[PDB]
Amino acid sequence: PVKDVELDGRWDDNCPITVFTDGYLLTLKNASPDRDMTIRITDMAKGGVVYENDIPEVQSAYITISIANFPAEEYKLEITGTPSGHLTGYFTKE
Repeated sequence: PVKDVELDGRWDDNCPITVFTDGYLLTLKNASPDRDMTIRITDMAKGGVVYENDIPEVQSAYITISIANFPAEEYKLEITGTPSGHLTGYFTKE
């Protein structure tokens, strides 16, 4: 099956945001689109951001991200909402 990327944090107002990876595609789903979002992925070796995307509310239900050309490394995944909401998970690209 696909691999769950567990998320921890606070997403005010069951968490509607879930993430999985299926091979080298990461999929985010949001069961209750209701705010603008930002997704940021940061490598854990240098703390460099490899991906950042500001996603308007209307487009926030579903996002795919190819991790296929990220270096083999562990990454921090953050999903933040405006004005609030902040979820964090971690995944490893092999």
